[PDB]
Amino acid sequence: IQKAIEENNNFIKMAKEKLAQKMESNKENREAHLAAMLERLQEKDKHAEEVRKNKELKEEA
Amino acid sequence: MREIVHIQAGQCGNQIGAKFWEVISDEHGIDPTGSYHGDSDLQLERINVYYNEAAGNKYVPRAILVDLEPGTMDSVRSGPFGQIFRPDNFVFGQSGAGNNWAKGHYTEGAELVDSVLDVVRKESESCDCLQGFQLTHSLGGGTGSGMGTLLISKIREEYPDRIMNTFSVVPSPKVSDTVVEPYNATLSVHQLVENTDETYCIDNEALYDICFRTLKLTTPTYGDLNHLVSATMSGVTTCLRFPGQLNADLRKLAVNMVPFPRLHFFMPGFAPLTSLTVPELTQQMFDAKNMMAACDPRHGRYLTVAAVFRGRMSMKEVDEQMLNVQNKNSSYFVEWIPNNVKTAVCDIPPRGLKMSATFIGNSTAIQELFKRISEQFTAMFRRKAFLHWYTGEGMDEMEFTEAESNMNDLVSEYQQYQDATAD
Amino acid sequence: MRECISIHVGQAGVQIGNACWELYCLEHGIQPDGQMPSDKTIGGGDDSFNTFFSETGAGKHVPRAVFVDLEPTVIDEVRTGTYRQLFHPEQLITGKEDAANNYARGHYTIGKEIIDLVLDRIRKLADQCTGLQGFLVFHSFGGGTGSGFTSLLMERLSVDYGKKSKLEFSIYPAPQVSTAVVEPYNSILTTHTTLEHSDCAFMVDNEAIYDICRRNLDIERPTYTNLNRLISQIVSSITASLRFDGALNVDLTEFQTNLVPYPRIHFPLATYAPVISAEKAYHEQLSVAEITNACFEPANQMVKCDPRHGKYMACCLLYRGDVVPKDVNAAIATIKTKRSIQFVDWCPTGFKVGINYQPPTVVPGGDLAKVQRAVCMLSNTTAIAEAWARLDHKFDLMYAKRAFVHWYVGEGMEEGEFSEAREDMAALEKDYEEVGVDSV
Ligand SMILES: Nc1nc2c(ncn2[C@@H]2O[C@H](COP(=O)(O)OP(=O)(O)OP(=O)(O)O)[C@@H](O)[C@H]2O)c(=O)[nH]1
Ligand SMILES: Nc1nc2c(ncn2[C@@H]2O[C@H](COP(=O)(O)OP(=O)(O)OP(=O)(O)O)[C@@H](O)[C@H]2O)c(=O)[nH]1
Ligand SMILES: COc1cccc(-c2cc(NCc3ccc4[nH]ccc4c3)nc(N)n2)c1
Ligand SMILES: [Ca+2]
Ligand SMILES: [Ca+2]
Ligand SMILES: [Cl-]
Ligand SMILES: [Mg+2]
Ligand SMILES: [Mg+2]
Repeated sequence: IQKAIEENNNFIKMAKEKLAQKMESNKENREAHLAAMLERLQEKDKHAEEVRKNKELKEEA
Repeated sequence: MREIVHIQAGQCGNQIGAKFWEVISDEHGIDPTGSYHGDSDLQLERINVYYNEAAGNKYVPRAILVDLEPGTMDSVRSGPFGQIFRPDNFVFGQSGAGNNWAKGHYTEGAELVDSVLDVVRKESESCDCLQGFQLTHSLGGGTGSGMGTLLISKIREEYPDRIMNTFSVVPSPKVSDTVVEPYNATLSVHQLVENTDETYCIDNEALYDICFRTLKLTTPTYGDLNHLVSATMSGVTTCLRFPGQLNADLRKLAVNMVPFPRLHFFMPGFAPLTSLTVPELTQQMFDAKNMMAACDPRHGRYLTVAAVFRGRMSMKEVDEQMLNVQNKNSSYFVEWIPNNVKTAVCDIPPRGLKMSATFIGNSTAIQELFKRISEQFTAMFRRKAFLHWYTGEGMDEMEFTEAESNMNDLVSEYQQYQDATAD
Repeated sequence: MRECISIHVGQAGVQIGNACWELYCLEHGIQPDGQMPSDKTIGGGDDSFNTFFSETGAGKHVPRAVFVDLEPTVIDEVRTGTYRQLFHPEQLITGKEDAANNYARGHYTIGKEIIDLVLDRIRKLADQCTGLQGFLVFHSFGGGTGSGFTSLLMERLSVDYGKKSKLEFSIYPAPQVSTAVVEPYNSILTTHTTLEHSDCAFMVDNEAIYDICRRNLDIERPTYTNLNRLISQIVSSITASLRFDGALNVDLTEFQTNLVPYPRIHFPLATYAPVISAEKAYHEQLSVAEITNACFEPANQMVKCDPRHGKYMACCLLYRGDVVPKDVNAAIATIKTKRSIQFVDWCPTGFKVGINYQPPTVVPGGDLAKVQRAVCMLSNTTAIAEAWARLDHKFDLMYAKRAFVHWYVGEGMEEGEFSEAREDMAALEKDYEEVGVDSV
């Protein structure tokens, strides 16, 4: 009976951990995807501010 | 509860957008004043998708009207259904863009974009559960092309987890004399390859060939071309606007149609094209002559396809005929995506047609269109023609090279999956 | 005592639950308002039907069920439909945006926001039970919610209710009604994730149900209402042992002992008869022998596969209605002498039989004829692996090109979960092959 309790508890333990593991890795992965998406768009805005600044130097000619 | 926010930018964008709202307003029973005068409650079950319900049982399009020239803003305001749009949702500049992508994307459009995002933001906050955005615009001009892609990038910034789709009118010499359209189109595609989930390629070359050859209309006008566009856009949006037994939202439809993120450029199709039996409609809707993109589907392979039928017909016969076309044309469907053809049926047909069919195809033959644009592009870029218009706004010339290479990459990617095999 | 909690997940689960509980109410004489005039024990009792229904002091009989979906349109039809009064509002749970046929959204992105609420509402039902037996989970393989959220729920139920039993009713995708290219992906992902958490799963192939409706009911193009009403009959026959009692009634658990030799081999094949239209049924009453023979015609199976080209590990017959053992034993004898029924060498060839005397009921205005006797056969045959094989093949075709995989990766999943799940299916297909080999 002690063994039976031991197995039921371990099955619950392994399940609780593996689930928590999966849904921490998934949170990390989705955040890393959107973080890269925004950083790409923010890098676009730099090139946009640079294009505006390059027009401003030649109109001073 | 699944609201869509509509945006129309530029000359072309605002006209085909008006046609869209005219057609679906009639289908939903909405008059130019916003009052419902319908016979069936099915018109209203999904009215919220495109309309806000205001005080007084008035329905107001969830649309914003944008342009860098004020001319079109009055034209829209005076046409049929002019006063039903929210007046403060009209956003204007003074100068214009003169068919220059740089002006719409970097200088003049950037000046006005923030005020546009303000009206977008206030419309979205009043949505019970926003599903995404749709944009109507051309790629050959300056405002719809340049500023349209800029607006998409800014919306993708604030709403990165919402679907962004576009109805993009592709330029053609057969309809426009302006010469720098290949530049604007290539620059627009470079943005659309990255920042859209679905792009319906409405090709003016195909619309002309249809109006001239099939419809027998010598000297076609923009009104003739857009009448085809409104019929297509109405058919494409029928899946969301009417309560079929399809419980699909923009994301679910994109998930079923886009096997790879960059290959989201669709060939629209419509049938019949005249001014009919289910087998004839199905055979016509898969014909190259009925496609809104100047491409032959028999020159490529289908990654995914969606057929929408409208009218009262035998659902058994539709299933049999759809299976017939697949069986008899199995060579033109990739074998590594099983059951890649979807079918929807709406009991409600469009105005003045007992039966119609709308076709949405993700075919590798779309490369023919991009190759055409790439050819016109390189013909000039290797000659450095008219570059002063763009470098005068701050652009470097490799930015043209990057966009060109990205489109040639897109074409080659379509070719890779066209040549791919299962075993 | 020995209560069962039904959980209906996603569109398929909810709509099938609608048909099942509608049928239960008719079989037990429960009205749409929850009143049951024949129950004289007000507000409680230990009757057999109390395993699926609780009682209120006002005399209402409330299903021990929870309906869950990540979008509200389907459960909204329940909240305003004929049986709205049956369920307490807290039993109907809805999100606002669905899983868009994406397992990741149902398991991770969107499921994450509502899982705790669901478990708390399920806990409120369990606390009302004196001797809870287990759970009945209804869901589809193809839907993003039916696959992803169900997996999350099953994982969380194993934690909150240890090894308390959990049974599945799973909708296997069929192209005739499956409107989603990615349903093979979701199917393998969810089968892999729930395998360790399910004690017994009854798979229903929509193509099989589709053909049965077309062939035996002469419905040119069946609808989900046609399919579900038929599915309810199979579900009712399986659960009739728990809701009714008698001297020949065998508990489903006793059948389950025979049907699961190995924990992984817990997918019984269900066959049902008779499915007959009222036009045919007139002046043609079927005998015990006739319906029993139908149980071995593959055209009546819930899953398309060939038992003739596999081996049996168990054969259970659940009769309901006007049936007595004598006629059953006679029919079984004739069938044994005429049909291809080969058992594995390591299990006995006998047939376990149970009988319910309460006759079958049909929904008003349906297509099924009311019959005096019916039977559902539950068999553990290796042939069921054919369903895994077809599904795994479609998975391999798309995954070799990583088609549509970006939709899952975008929601936080890793390619490794795909290959991990596919490998589990490869082992499962190999396990079925192993069990069928002869000993040495
Ligand atoms: N079918 C159709 N095409 C149109 C219509 N109006 C403009 N176009 C297309 O629009 C393209 C040129 O772009 P513009 O009309 O200038 O629109 P835009 O992008 O806003 O450019 P600007 O406003 O001038 O800066 C051409 O290729 C035309 O074919 C129309 O009413 N119908
Ligand atoms: N038998 C049966 N199957 C159904 C029914 N409704 C949907 N399905 C199946 O479900 C799949 C489509 O996915 P859904 O059920 O809509 O997905 P969901 O579980 O509601 O969750 P989502 O992905 O958010 O839509 C298809 O394979 C259908 O065969 C039904 O009423 N009866
Ligand atoms: C750009 O804004 C919008 C607005 C409204 C609708 C759409 C739209 C429609 C559509 N219609 C046919 C279709 C395709 C896949 C399907 N899967 C199951 C049924 C089914 C039906 N397909 C897509 N992809 N988008 C896009
Ligand atoms: Ca013209
Ligand atoms: Ca009682
Ligand atoms: Cl998204
Ligand atoms: Mg203009
Ligand atoms: Mg759903």
